[PDB]
Amino acid sequence: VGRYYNPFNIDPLTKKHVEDRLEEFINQVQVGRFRNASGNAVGTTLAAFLRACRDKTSANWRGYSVLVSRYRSLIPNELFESLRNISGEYNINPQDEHSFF
Amino acid sequence: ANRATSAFLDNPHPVGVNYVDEGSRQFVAVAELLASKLIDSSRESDESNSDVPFVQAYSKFADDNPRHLRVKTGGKMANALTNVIRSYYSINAPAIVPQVEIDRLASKATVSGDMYNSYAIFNSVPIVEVLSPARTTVSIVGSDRADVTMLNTGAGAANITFNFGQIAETVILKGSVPFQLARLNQPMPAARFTYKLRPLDGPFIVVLPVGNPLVISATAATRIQVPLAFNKALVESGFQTAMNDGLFDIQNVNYYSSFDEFIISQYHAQDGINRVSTCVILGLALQAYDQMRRALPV
Amino acid sequence: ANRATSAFLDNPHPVGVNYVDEGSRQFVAVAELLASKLIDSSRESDESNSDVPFVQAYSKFADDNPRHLRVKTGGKMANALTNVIRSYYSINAPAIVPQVEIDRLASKATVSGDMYNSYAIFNSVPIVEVLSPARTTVSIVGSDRADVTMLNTGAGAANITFNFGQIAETVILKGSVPFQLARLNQPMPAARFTYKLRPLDGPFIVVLPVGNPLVISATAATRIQVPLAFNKALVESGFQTAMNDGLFDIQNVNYYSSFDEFIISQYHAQDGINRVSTCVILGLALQAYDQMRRALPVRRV
Amino acid sequence: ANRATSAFLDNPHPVGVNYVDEGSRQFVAVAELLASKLIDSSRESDESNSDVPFVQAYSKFADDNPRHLRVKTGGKMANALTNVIRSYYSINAPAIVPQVEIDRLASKATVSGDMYNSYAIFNSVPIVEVLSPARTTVSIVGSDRADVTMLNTGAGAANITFNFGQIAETVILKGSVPFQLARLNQPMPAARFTYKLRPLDGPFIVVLPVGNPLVISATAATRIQVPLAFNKALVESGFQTAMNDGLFDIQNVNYYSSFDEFIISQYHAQDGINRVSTCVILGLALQAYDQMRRALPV
Amino acid sequence: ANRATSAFLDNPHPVGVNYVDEGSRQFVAVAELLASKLIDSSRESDESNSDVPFVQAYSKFADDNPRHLRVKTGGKMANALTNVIRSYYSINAPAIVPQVEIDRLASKATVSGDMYNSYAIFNSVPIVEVLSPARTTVSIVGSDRADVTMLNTGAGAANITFNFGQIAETVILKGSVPFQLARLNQPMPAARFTYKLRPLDGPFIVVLPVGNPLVISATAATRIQVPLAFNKALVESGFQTAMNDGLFDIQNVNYYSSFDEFIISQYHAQDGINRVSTCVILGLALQAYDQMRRALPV
Amino acid sequence: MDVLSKGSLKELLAHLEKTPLEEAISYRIGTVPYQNVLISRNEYYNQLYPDTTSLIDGVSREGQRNVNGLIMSIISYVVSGSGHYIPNIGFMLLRRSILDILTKHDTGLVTNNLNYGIIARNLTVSKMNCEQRKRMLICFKLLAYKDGNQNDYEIYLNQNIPLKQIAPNFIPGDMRTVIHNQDQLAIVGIPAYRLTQSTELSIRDDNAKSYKLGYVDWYNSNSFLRERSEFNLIRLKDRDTKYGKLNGW
Amino acid sequence: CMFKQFRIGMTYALDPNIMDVAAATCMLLFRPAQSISDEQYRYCLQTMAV
Repeated sequence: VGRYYNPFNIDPLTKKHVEDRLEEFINQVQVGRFRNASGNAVGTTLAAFLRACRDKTSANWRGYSVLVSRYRSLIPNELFESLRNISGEYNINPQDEHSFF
Repeated sequence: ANRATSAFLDNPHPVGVNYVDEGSRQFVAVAELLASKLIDSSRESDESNSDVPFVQAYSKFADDNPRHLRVKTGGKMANALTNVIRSYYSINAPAIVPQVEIDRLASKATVSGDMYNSYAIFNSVPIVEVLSPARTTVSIVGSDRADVTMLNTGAGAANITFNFGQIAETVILKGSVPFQLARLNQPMPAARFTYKLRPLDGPFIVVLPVGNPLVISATAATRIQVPLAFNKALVESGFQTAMNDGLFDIQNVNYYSSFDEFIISQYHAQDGINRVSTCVILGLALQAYDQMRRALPV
Repeated sequence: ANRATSAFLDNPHPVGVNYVDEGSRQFVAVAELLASKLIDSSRESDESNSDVPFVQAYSKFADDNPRHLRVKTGGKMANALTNVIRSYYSINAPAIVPQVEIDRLASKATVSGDMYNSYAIFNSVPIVEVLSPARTTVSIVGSDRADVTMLNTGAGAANITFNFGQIAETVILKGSVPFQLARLNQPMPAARFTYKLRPLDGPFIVVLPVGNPLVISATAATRIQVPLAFNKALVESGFQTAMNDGLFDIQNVNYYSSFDEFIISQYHAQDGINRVSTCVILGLALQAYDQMRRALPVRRV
Repeated sequence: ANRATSAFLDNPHPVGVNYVDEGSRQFVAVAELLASKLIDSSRESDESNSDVPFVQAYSKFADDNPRHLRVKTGGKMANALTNVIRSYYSINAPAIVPQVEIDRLASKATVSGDMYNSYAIFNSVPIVEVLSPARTTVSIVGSDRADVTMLNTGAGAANITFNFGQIAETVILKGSVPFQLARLNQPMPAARFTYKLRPLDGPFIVVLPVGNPLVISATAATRIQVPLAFNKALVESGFQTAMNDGLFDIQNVNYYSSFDEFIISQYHAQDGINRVSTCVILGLALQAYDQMRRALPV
Repeated sequence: ANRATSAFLDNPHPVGVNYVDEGSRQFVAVAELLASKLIDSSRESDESNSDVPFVQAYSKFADDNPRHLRVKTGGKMANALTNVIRSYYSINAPAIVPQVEIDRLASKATVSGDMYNSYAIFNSVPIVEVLSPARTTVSIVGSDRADVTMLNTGAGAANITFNFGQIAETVILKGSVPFQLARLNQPMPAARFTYKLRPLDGPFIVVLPVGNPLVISATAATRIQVPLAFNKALVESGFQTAMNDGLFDIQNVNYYSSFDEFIISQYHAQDGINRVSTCVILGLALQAYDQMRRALPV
Repeated sequence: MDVLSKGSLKELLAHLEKTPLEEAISYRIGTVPYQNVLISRNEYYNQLYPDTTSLIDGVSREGQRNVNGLIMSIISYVVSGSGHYIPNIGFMLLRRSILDILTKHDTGLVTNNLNYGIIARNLTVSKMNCEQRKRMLICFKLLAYKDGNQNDYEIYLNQNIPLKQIAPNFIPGDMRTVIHNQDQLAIVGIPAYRLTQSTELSIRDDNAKSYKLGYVDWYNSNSFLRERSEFNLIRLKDRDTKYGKLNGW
Repeated sequence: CMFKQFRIGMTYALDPNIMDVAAATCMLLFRPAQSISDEQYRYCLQTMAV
């Protein structure tokens, strides 16, 4: 038996992001003026890409949740307990992360 | 000859005659169904980080979305359910709610509204009359468990007649010391601690020897047709809550400790079968009242 | 002259003043929620013929996967819950649970420690005092249904004063024979079998005629604020389990037949408003204790 | 001789010595400001049909979103304000508000903690002592009215003395019948109904005619430095709420009918200049307590 | 065994049982909000040169455009509010305004009809009875502050029973000279100037020194659930305005000095819970009446 | 937890510099320090388990208002992770650092009459382990140097042979001595042995295991600071440097 | 997701562009908070503020 985090911060009971004010936040960014008091189009560009990330996240979270389970099922209990001792940090380029979502 | 009777059996006040048609029975059942969802959605919302389940349940119950500033009273359904409860208890209570509102509220859910498909067992002990000889003192205490303390100061044994009514199914008699009890015109059996009797059999004669006070403990069971959704624990809680809220405060009515005590008294009075038909609907209404008010306390 | 009082209302022992903060209430609420899952998972495991649901639920409750030989008892959560229950009951309790453990256990579930969401009805009859004249005898028996048997040996009719307190909301009185009762300095009505009284109205006078004894049966209803997860049936069972296991055997404490009598007795005391708040938290903790011990039985006969 | 003194001036209990530094004063001012926005956003949200203004105000005050099925107490700020008030009243009351919590709560808004940039007028009248000779009786009643009933029943003039302390600025005397009052060794003036007095002038000596009892009504005004956002109407209601809520329940403390009586009594005790500094901070905190509790009843 | 009672607690007259529904309560709340806009706009128009802000406010309130030649009276809203105020005070009022008019008026603004989201504190001290022994004269005056003067002519010390109505929360007693006060069958404490009391505790016993009169000043605080727009300053002013305008002239009706005495007196009646709810709705209506009449002097 | 994880004298002394005295105070009522109690340990026994409460515990306990109690609460914080309940301490003292309380004259506390034998008995020294005793001797040495009673420190050490052997060797006024110290003073840390989630019998042992298991969770949490992977993200003040020096010293 | 002990990190330019903010906000939204450390959290806040 074991536990794993659900990918993309989606609660399966509600089938939505953990933050319940996400849609309100995206709309707030769209109307917001940023980097200047006059609009620089930052809000429109960021809100458009943030909405696309959320839509792709909500549509494709089931496959990644199943994928993590299948990978976990390939590990014996003895090997998993050993890997609990190790630790590390992964560095991702900003271009790779945005392109991933 | 002296007569002793149960305190809860005397003068059962008339019950209401309104809201007993098919449409009103549907409304009470619909109220029970939506009140159950309110409690369960309340626990689901508290357990998780989202109040969406509670908003969905309250919207169906109150026809409006909950607001932070406003007190969650319950909407039009809460007002209707309270007024219907008052109407059932006494015939003197007004029938405030119009039928058009009841029909509108009854359309929220698809329920049968049949109130006589199941049964329930009620534990109130009906002692209609205990007839005693001149030198004998008899006292009856309690309803759920009736303790009949009997003392005779005469020279010889005395015969005391018990009458448990014709409605109770079985009555169990237990005594502090073994005693003799038999039906009319039957030989007395040997002294025993426990007696099981059918109340319809007839008046029961108990022999009382001199000295050594004899106290008899009585427990009874009665079967009354009720809807399948009936829950005795939730009905009793609603009865006390409604009584504390003044839903039963009205001139010239009798007050009872429990819904168990209330429904048995109406059964034993004249025109009882049609009285308990209304009391059962009141029980389901109180079961809904208990659930709604616990989720929405005012 | 003579004064008679209820047995369960005499000398309420002080309650604990620890683990009454917001974080502690979250720990109690989390324990109840996770204990409920423990019972439900065990039932599901029996139906599905697999121990996976119970092993998964026990892992969340106890933060460990059990071994076959080692007895399953609940781990740190059971240890903390059992000792916190003792601390609530009396001041003399050690109260030896660290705050780090409480904070860690409260973080297992996202629940709120709200003890004032709803109410409950507690049917224990408070008879603060029954004052009687010299030639009359009064005996008070029972707590859930108090039977007051009064016998007038005196020459004339006597007046007996009833004091039901001020906490109870509704008191219903029934007698073996119809009797007379009215408020202080008010006309006596006709003899009736049943009276419905507000305990706040004032001391009540009953007329005792000379002759056969009169027995008055009393029933009360008190409403106390409790969490929405409160279940009176589970609380009573947990109260009996805690008493039998010996969690309440502290020096200079009073033992009560039910949680109904415990919470009412503390209510009918000085600073009883503050005492009831602690007793409510103890009630939910006892509810968690009953569910957890039923799913994890240790004692054998 | 006979001594008559005002009731509320007797034995002012020691005041709290905690939460009086610059950082703590800033938090109280922040609490008053944020509580005012809560009551203002509450009205606006009621009229505007939307709960957006209230959610923002509650989030600032409580550091969490408003959620249904919650008591809506007010978060950690409400707890800090309540415990801070308790410490102010008595020196024996424990201080249980962490300093880090105070600094965190005071960082929500940028305000100054100045408590000497304005003033307020308090109408409690300090009748410190009234000395009377034999055979005549004097009684002092009230805190705002200060009706003083005196009867002579003696051949000679009573010739009694008054003392209003050195703190009050002006004291106005009125009587049922005209009377004459002088400044100790001063010539008695014409009998008139009214009088205006500076209490620093000295003990005021008044004569009493033998015929009929005289009742004198005294009205006083005192000036105490208070912050700009000090509303006497809100402080009076907050003081009443705190007593009802049980905040002032420490043993060996004195209770007062209103805040003006409390602040005047502490002023007239020895070392009163430092006591009033703590009292005005308590007044500002009580102003925040009333506004927040009315917005979030518990 | 003489009995002494407060003046305003005697014979609380019944209030109207009409205009207490959700739609009616919405109309009263809508009237108060629109009255606030009217008076605020009139201040704004007086400050500036233009009169448009007053014109727009009057158009909403009276449903007609103001005209220079024609008199401004408030339109339909003024008549409905005046009529509804008449009905609340007494059950004998005609209650002539239709329900269709009430619903149409309430549609002008989106405002909740809630009357229990906040609280207010009232200072009328209830003294239901002051049971006095023989050779003992008791006089009780005042409503905001009670002055109780008692004399014992005989040599023996006298015990007096104080009953405070068990509805108030806290009562503070101040005496001219220190006095002893305790509950029934409790030990007598040392003489003190001030006592803090809870009326729920029970009747209180006060001992009387025989030499001199002892007078007790009593102040009480009672909280009553009121709407969040409540303003006691405006409510009291409107209460006087309605009384002078003859709005409360109905046969067999008692009259009170202030709204504080009105709401407290009815709260001590047998049906206190039901009467206070209607009285609160009257208070908000009185607040709207004062604001509208000061803006429109007609 | 954070204090119990300090291994070196430099790390512990640096932590006492940052931490204000309010963390040594508990603000919780607790119970009486020395009392024989019956506790519940159901994993081992059905019968209640006898134990005696002590000041060195992870729970709040009632402490005397005098300067003696304040010193004891500081030591109990260092060796057990939780302090005592001393009511109504002035705000000036609460904002001062723990090191300033022990090693500065600016505070108004007078400690010249402190007796080290009485304190060692109250904060039970026969019950502490070796690391806890070393931490206590650090606090005693700091108080002695501020007070000038360095001889009283030596007489106390000579009366107890085991304490003298394990007494940390540093000068409270020289930083070079602190850097050279090789003593290990970590009560909690990453365990080489296998650590389970089972309970323990004694109050001290069960409370200590709660801190031990909590640190492991804190080790794997996001709040833990990984030097080898995020050293460039750290502020210059908090970065590990060889020339880091305490104020003064 | 499988191992809690692992962490996610980033390095942005000295002058962040719109992509750096987009990458920063995508991490704080769709990655576990237990994977983002306190120091990484401050750096993500700093690059958005710049």
